[PDB]
Amino acid sequence: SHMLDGWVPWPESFARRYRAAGYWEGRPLDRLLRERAAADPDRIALVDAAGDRWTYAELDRHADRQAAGLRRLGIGAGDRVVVQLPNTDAFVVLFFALLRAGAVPVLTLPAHRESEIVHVAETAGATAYVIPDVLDGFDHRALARAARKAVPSIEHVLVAGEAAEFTALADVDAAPVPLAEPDPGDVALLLLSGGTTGKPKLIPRTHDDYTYNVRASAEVCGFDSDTVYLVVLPTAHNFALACPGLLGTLMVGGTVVLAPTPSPEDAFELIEREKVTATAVVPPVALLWLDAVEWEDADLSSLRLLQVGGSKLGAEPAARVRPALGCTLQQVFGMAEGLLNYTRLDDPSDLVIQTQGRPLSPDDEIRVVDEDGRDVAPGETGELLTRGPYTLRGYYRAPEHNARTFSDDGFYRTGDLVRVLPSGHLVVEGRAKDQINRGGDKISAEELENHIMAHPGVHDAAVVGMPDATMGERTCACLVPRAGRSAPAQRELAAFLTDRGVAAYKLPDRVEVMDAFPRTSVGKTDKKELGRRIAG
Ligand SMILES: Nc1ncnc2c1ncn2[C@@H]1O[C@H](COP(=O)(O)O)[C@@H](O)[C@H]1O
Ligand SMILES: O=C(O)c1ccccc1O
Repeated sequence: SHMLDGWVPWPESFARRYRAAGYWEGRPLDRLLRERAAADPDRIALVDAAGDRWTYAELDRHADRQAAGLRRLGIGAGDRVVVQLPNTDAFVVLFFALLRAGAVPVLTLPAHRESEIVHVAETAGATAYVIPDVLDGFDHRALARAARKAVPSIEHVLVAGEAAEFTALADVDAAPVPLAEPDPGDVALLLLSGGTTGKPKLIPRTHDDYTYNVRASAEVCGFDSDTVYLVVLPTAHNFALACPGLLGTLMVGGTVVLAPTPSPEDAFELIEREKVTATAVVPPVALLWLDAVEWEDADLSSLRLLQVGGSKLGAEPAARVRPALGCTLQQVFGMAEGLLNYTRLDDPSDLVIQTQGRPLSPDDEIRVVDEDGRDVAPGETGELLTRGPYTLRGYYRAPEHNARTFSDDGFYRTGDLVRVLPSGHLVVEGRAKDQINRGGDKISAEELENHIMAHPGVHDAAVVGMPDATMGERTCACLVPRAGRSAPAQRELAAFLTDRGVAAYKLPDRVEVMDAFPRTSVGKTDKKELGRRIAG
């Protein structure tokens, strides 16, 4: 019996093995804060960008008070709550408050707009939505009004800021009350993945598997009480939340420092001010920092570990991390779906430079298969399939996609092309899935194509990635105009998509108009050949 329907538990035989091996320790996710605050109440747990500071005991207490306030609003056992918050202390307190109230956080990113927010709120049956007031020039309260009109289940809107007609998140506060613990085998939170289909996909992560994700990651990355971790990616990004991220920092009793942006202006100042020892970035930010040290005078000497993931960091900039930034590079090839690959901190520099790591868990199982589904010869390139103690067995409430995406024996088809080396380290070679990786941001081609085809000048759309030296990939929208109509150019299409509620990282970089798309002999649109026609 599980508190949530719509997800796919592990087979009992696997669950027994993972419990027996010590992976699944049977503790709710919120206990990592409860346990740390009991052992080290007066250690500094959290610093925000302004320099305000909270101890473990203060964070634990505030989470209890906000959990009690949430229950007063009717937000509790099993309710899904969409969270869209910046890198501020509000998110950290609310994350644990929701867990302790029994609610299931549905984590979205500040960039997400009406299309993504409405879909995930509709899918999850969310009863509440948590937003800032204004962030990076955008009034999320307007977006909350749109989401409520489209999703009747949303009863409460909690605002980190000026609440307007809604509820101020700060007022969600009450005297702590005894709350029952959740079953550790139940879903603790839902993550978002760009995915490959027409709608974003939600990833259920259980208390046991996410705690293991956090704990094992902290071990591999040498996180402990003298770690000062800078949250540069969004707090809701799996990489910065749990790999080991802020949760791993709190679990071991280090200090979490929240960066408001990844710019050197903000990040370098915080690294010097707070003596940051570890952080995690995507390659475009790594390149920016590697450049910026040549004209910034910040003292970054405290930095010991720079994790780089989300897309493949090239060997040439990888080699520059130690000379330029004075720290150890760790390549991380991970996914919200589960499987994490890490270079080890004392790997030879050759493997840190040239590979994307090896799996976190001894019981991470990996297969590399050809087009016919057969295992490749050792060292050959094929598609990575994986199964393990923190990799999902299905997306949330997506049975049709699950039937296509997981093999019969439960292997998740990642859509990544990889080689496995004799040491077990992986090299990322490309992608099989129809999803563009734009500076770390994942763009489902099918979803974007459906949005674009809603434009009155478009009959058909095919979204193709184009290589980019610093972004990895950019997005080209190939358009067949509607009969007797002119297709839009890039700027009009961008405006149409933004008004439609499409996140800004999905706006096509380039538009190419054409009377027809190349097709295979099936005949699906041949995006291999579209890439060539784009290039001439
Ligand atoms: N170090 C890395 N190198 C290459 N690709 C990566 C890396 N880290 C993450 N990814 C990509 O990000 C995907 C996971 O993100 P998502 O599908 O949004 O959960 C992987 O399947 C890869 O395509
Ligand atoms: O989703 C990702 O891109 C990712 C990258 C590195 C580590 C964990 C992750 O979820």
